[PDB]
Amino acid sequence: MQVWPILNLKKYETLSYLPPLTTDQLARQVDYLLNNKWVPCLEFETDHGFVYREHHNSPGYYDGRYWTMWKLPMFGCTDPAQVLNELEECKKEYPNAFIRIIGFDSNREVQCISFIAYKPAGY
Amino acid sequence: MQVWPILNLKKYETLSYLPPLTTDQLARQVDYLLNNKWVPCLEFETDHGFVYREHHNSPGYYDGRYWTMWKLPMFGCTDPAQVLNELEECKKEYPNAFIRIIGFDSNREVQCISFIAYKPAGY
Amino acid sequence: YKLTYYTPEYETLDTDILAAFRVSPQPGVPPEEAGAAVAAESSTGTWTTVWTDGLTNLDRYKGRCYHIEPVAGEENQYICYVAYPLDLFEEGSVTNMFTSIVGNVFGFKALRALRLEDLRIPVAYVKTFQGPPHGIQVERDKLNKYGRPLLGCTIKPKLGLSAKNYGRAVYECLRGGLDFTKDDENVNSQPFMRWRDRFLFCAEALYKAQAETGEIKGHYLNATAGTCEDMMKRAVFARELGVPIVMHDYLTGGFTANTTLSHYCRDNGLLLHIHRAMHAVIDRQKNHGMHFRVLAKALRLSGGDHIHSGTVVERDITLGFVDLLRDDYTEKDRSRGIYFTQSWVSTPGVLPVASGGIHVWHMPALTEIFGDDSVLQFGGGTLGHPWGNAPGAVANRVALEACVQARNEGRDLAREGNTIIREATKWSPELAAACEVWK
Amino acid sequence: YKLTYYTPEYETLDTDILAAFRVSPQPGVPPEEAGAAVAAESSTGTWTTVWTDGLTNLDRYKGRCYHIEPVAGEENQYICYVAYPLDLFEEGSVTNMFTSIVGNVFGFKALRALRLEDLRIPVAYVKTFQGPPHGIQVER
Amino acid sequence: YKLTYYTPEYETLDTDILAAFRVSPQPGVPPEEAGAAVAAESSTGTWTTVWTDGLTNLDRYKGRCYHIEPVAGEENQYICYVAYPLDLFEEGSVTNMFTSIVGNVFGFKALRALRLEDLRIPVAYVKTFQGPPHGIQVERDKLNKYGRPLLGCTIKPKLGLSAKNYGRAVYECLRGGLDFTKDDENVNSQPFMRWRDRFLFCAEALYKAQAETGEIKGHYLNATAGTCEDMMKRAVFARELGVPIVMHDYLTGGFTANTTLSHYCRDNGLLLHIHRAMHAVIDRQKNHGMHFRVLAKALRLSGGDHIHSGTVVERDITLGFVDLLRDDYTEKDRSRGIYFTQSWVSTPGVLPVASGGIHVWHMPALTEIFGDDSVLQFGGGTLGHPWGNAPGAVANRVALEACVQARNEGRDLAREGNTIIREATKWSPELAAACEVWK
Amino acid sequence: YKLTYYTPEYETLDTDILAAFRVSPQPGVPPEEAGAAVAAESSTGTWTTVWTDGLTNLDRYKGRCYHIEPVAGEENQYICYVAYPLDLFEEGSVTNMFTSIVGNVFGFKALRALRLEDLRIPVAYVKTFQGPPHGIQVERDKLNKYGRPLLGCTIKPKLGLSAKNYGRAVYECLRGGLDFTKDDENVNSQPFMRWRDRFLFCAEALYKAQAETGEIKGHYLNATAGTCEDMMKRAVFARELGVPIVMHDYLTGGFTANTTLSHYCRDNGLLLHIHRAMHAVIDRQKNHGMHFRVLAKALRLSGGDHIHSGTVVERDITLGFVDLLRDDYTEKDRSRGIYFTQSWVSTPGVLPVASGGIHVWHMPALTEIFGDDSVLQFGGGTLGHPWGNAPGAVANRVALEACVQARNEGRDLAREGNTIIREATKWSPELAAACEVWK
Ligand SMILES: [Mg+2]
Ligand SMILES: [Mg+2]
Ligand SMILES: [Mg+2]
Repeated sequence: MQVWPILNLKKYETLSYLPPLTTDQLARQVDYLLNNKWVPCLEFETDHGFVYREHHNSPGYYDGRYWTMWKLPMFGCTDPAQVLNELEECKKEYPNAFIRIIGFDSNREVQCISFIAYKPAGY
Repeated sequence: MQVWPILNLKKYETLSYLPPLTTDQLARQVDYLLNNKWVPCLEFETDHGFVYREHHNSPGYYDGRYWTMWKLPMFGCTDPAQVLNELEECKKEYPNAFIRIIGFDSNREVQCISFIAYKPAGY
Repeated sequence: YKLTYYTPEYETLDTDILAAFRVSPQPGVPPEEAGAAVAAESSTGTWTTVWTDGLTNLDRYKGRCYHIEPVAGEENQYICYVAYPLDLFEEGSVTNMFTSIVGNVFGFKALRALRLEDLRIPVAYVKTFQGPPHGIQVERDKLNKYGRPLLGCTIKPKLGLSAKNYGRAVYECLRGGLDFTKDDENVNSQPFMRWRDRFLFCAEALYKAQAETGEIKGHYLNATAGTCEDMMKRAVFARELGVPIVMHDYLTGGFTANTTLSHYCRDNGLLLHIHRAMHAVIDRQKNHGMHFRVLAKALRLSGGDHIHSGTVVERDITLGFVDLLRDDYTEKDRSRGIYFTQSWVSTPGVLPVASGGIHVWHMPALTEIFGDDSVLQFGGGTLGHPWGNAPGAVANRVALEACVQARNEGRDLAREGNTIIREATKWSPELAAACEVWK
Repeated sequence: YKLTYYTPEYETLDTDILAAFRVSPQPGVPPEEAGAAVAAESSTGTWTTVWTDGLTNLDRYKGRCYHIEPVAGEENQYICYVAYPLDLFEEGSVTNMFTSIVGNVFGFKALRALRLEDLRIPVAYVKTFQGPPHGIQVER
Repeated sequence: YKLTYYTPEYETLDTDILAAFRVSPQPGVPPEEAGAAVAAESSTGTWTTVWTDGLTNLDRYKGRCYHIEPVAGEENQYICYVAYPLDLFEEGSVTNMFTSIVGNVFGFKALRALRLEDLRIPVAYVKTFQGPPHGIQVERDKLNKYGRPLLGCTIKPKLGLSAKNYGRAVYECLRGGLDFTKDDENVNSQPFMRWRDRFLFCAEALYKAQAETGEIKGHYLNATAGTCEDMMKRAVFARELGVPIVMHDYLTGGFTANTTLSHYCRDNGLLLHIHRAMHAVIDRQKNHGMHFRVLAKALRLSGGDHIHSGTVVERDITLGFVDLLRDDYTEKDRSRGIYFTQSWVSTPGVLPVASGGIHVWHMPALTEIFGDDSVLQFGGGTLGHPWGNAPGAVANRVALEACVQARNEGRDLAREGNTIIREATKWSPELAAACEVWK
Repeated sequence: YKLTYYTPEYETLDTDILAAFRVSPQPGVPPEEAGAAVAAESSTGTWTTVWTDGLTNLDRYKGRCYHIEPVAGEENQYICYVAYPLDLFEEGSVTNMFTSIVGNVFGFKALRALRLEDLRIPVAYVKTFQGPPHGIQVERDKLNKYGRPLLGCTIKPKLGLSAKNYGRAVYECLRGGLDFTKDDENVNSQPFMRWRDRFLFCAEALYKAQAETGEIKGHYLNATAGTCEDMMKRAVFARELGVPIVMHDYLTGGFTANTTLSHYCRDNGLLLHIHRAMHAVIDRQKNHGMHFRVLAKALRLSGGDHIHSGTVVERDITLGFVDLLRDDYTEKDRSRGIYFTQSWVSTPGVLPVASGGIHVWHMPALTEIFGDDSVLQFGGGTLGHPWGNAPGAVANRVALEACVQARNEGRDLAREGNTIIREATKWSPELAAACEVWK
């Protein structure tokens, strides 16, 4: 019988309970978005990358949901290598940031994807 | 005339004003639970082990009351050595945690016991 | 009746409320008369002539059986299509919609049994309702959860635990990776656990789990009560606590109270989880009652963000009404029990909730059948894990994510589901532990 | 279930809510099991064991099929009598009374059909309701 | 009367309110007539015949003396048992229950004295009341305090200190280890200390002590006032401060006001401490009045979480009504003054509060007699310690915990109490200091 | 104590609240110590020394036994006079006045028994209360009734009649000449007669009787309830009906609720009738409790227009407290049980209500003993008349008026009462009929 840890076990939603994704698994998740005609985009956060409540407390309001856009959504992107290249670029400029890949479905007109692609120092 | 200290004098409810319990006193408290047919269970807290108010302020609401369950209540436990063995186990995995023994009276259907069994570094 | 109410030449208007009834007449009653009886009995139609009928134009208010078709493989059973003019209904009142259509006919002597199978709600009438307080896309944005089904855990036993012990179970469940915990439909306010104490302890537990994991959590706080006043007091305290979601048993509480709660949820930002307790009293038998798809459309109008919708694991019938709850437009499809094409003119969709005796091994099937937009509820599937709630929650969250990853990679969940689960047990001791207790 | 929920020796309490259900089981389901299913399914009764049950005394909250009698002239149909403890219900809430008793059972797979025929509402529960705003004599 | 009201053949109904009266008739009045007088005088019974009696069926509304038994060792005194039909009472109104039973009889000429000893409240009537806002188990869960009696300290002097000085005393008491501080029953709002200033300074003091010790603390803020409005204003400010507990003198404020406060406490999560000021005016003499157990049942119905119940250190009479306040079911037991078996059908129990001239040396006796579910209140027993309030609080908290540990280890508190205290003085300078001033 | 609390040299201040206690000490306790105990125990006085006492000046807050006198013909019983400083009390709160003085002492071990006989309420404290909503003179002006006692009739049976039948009895009583009808103290809201139905039918009946006779009529509508909210709802409906008077059981409802109702009555023009149900539980025994005159002063402060005060027919004790309820100033008079001179500084007087087993033959005695300013209540004395309520009412109204005329003419009611009644029977068939059933 093992006890689920309490310390330093913050999660980042979808796919964050699986072992970290390799470059190849990353590449396949990004191909899923492309094959569905969803637009990839990267987001990064240098401060705390989890939800909290600082500015308001009413139902449905949380701080920490929005992170900051790395450049712009990659419209007309056809190759996952383009996305992973930006991930590399973002990681170099922000080795200290949490970086996730998100996607937009301009047809349903909503963000439809969000998974952690890189976490810094022992997170 | 002696002045009751102000610094680092946090308490943990029942039995926390007595000198720390030896293994033998621990064993007798646990036998009291068994002899009453109450189910022993361990709880531990790595962060702050005292009551505070972060998320709400209305009457009767406090944060820090719930700690986290070490495994499951020990139903059908007949020997205190079983409990103290888990205490040892918990202490090894969480040498930095506050660990208390609690008990449940499934007949009154309520938690009925709660006493500090281990406190870390100079607490 | 035959003459006035059976109108096979009738062209339905886009403003008409259309109904498909499964009619089983008494022997000796031909279909056309029965269909004419169903239409008259659910609209004008009086046993004797009255002088006041000459004061109006009753043709403009009558129900019209415009079509009849035999039911295959059944003896003496037909599907009769009835059209009701828009003017018969009170704007925004599901209560009146049901009273007008279903309030009187079912007791007709000439009928041996009667079942309402579907309703085509015209867009002009759809626009008079608020619909879901939030709906699928808004809920995902608020909770910041994308690309996978949501996970819930129903707390058991339903009765017996004290408020604090109940809250302890809530914390252990949420910290393990599930998104929501839930109050059983029976849990309102009772001697051993009054509602306010429950709300309060559940609030402490969910905030503790949210702070621990970094993920937004919620607990469906049951606001179902004996009066509108009591129900509103419970929802108001939820708002006060700043929590995300409340719950209502829409059939036992009723449509008038549900609509009130739905409007309050919209105005205060609360998500609304709907439980369908008592539905089987009405929708079970094929010969008499109302099919669940009709009750599902009603809920989408009155309002709710989640709606319990069974478990599949008649697949097709279920998938049919899942589309009716989620999509903006669903075309007529008899193979799926969809009798009418239905448009929603942008009314938000409702998240279907699968529940009932499910565990890790159903995960690939549930994901494949429902897709991302669903909530998978696990009671014993979590609270029955050998290592406790947190590990039970982790096993479920891991199995789900393994399935989503695999699907996204192009694997066939239908054919490889068991393998995807087995593969994850090699690295998840929690899942490995669950798999041993289950398949 | 059979073991925990079919209790023919049970003496109902004056505070118990009693229900008479007309049960039509699926072929192959004996009456005692069906009655036990009806009682479990409308009260505690979980498809799998849960550790939290040991936190309370579930015997005090369970529905109990205490009696079963065949229906005359019907094939495979019985009247099962179930007793529900007073503590399961919210005072003055017909909404909760119906949810607790009728909210879940009717969909049980083992049952082919199910009809609630009557309920004995105990006087202790009757006193929690207002009842008619006026009633017969006051109206006259 | 004799004929209509003395009914020895009567079988009481489970819905009947039963009363046991200690009757001392005037010489020359036989018991059966007196019992018949007590029943008539507290129900129908008119000095002259009235035509309106024929409009109803008075047998259905009359009180019935169904049994009479001599009192042992007393001259001319009997216990008469009277049954009152359920229909005589207003649902949820202790005020009406007392008016109906005790509002008229006590002045009857034929009686020399009269004392109500006990009442059997039927479960059907018990269900019409809210009962305690929270009760024992919920209070322990809220305060997160288990396995030992709670400790309080009454602030003195009751009058004379300014609000701030009063708050200073509150902080010094709480920081030492006591769970609660308390406003004297006389402390409402007076020239030298207005209620709001007191509430505010007490709030600062209790939060300071809670932050220092890490343990939840409370102060019984007295909300007793001259009008319902004033009383509600005080409770509302307590809610605003976010504190855990308010207090009410239920006998001097009265039952109507107490019930109002009890309902408000339930709806706002406030614990409610009840002080029984003025009780001795009513319950003291054995021959006339109402025994405290009757006033204790009334409070459990109207509502309160704590109730002052004496100090023992007639043990047995007291333990008898302690069971009536705490348990769900108490069997008839004359040796303990329990005249009727009483069921509560899950109405929460009330925590008995022992108070009055107690100090450290009574600790083993109080723990043994009351057990864990009690609140031990120490005024001079803390404020009289030579080193001040904090050390006075520590001495009490240590003595209590030493007793709980010893008991749990299987030691006999009855026989070893003094030794358990002496043993703790060897390691607690604070307790050693108290012991020197007391025994 | 002896030293600090027995102060025979003390000169009371005009602002002091003075109390006269009938003290029965335990054998072995001298009077001076007992008096000192009574004063300490009802004020400061702690079993052990506390450091906080040095923070104030406790001499300014202590009760002082300033005088002790033996009780004649009693063994070991004294009257101890205690003075309490004005600063101990909350302005306008009878609830606090009673808590401070009577909340603790009665249980003192050293005392065998204790009875509060009287209180001197200082004018400075009297000015903090509203007093009667209207009082004697204003009530007579409103009702336009002068120069004779008012007449009431209590409706019986108290329980059993339906609301309409109850109203029928009300109409028959009022139309006969009585000024008021009344709800029994037990009549609040019960299964066979809910309060609102009663209020409504009583309203129809009283307006019918008023229109028939041309005289203003009223019915004491009982507003006593379980909570302040319920009590206020009943008073509000009375206001809505436009009726003149409501009723309250001030002891069972309590002082906080009574004061609230009294203030509402003042602000809405409603007369307030007070029933003293349960008083005998407290005031009956000479040795322990509170004498009725103390409860009567309390009611005059909290507020009430009528107050039940017995029936006489200890005359002198009664007449003593009648003066205390009616007059502006009453001088000390031991022969009448008046221990202190009492001033009211223009607080309106309260109309005493005589009740209980009275009939026509007591009329000359009641008029003579109470005078014009009283309300004579006749239950069976009206409803028991052989020809019915109206004739029963006429017989009472005629007997009363015959007595008033005779008195005004200078006849001695004490000596000629029976003759004045006999003389009226020669011309009143209704009175002749009553006289035959009674004397
Ligand atoms: Mg459920
Ligand atoms: Mg006190
Ligand atoms: Mg009366």
